[PDB]
Amino acid sequence: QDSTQNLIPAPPLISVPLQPGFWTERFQGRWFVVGLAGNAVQKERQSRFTMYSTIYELQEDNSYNVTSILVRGQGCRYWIRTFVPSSRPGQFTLGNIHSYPQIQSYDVQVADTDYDQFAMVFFQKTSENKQYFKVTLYGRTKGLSDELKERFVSFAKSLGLKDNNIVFSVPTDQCIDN
Repeated sequence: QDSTQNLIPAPPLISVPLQPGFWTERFQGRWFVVGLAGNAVQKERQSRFTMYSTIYELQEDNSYNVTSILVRGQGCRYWIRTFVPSSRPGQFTLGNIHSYPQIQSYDVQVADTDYDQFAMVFFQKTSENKQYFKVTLYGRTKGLSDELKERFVSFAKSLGLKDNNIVFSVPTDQCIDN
C-alpha cells in the first residue's frame, strides 16, 4: 500500500447496477474471492492479492457480521466486521463505518449475487477526496468456472478500469477454507 496515490476513472455507486431481486438471506454465508479488479487493487505485475472469504451473516436487523479472513502476523486470523444495507439493499456500507474520520462514503454494489451462482461486486471507498474503488469476483465455493471470472474482468472494464489493476484469485496457503 501507499504507492497508488493516483485514482483511475473513479465511478460512483450510481455507475454500478443492483441485483434486481435482492434479498437479505440470499446474500448470507461464505463467499470466496475468485477474482479482483480495481485501481485500489494491489496489482503489481502478477497478483499481490490473495483470496479471502467475505462471510456475511445476518443479524436481527440485517446488519451482517461479515467474517473476513486474513493472513495476519505469521499465521491465519479472521477479522470480522459489520456490513449493513445502505440507502437500499444491495448497497453495502459498514455497520461501524458511520463514525468514519476520513471516509467520504463507503458503499458497495453487487451487480449480481445468487445462492448457487456467483457474485460480482463494485466496492466504493472514498477517503480524503481520494476514491478507492474495485470490482470483485465472489463465488459460492472454491469451484467457480472460468466463465464467470472472465465476466468480472469484463465488468472491471465497464467501470473504466484496466487489467493492470485486475488480479486473479491466488489460492491462499493459509486458513480461509471455512
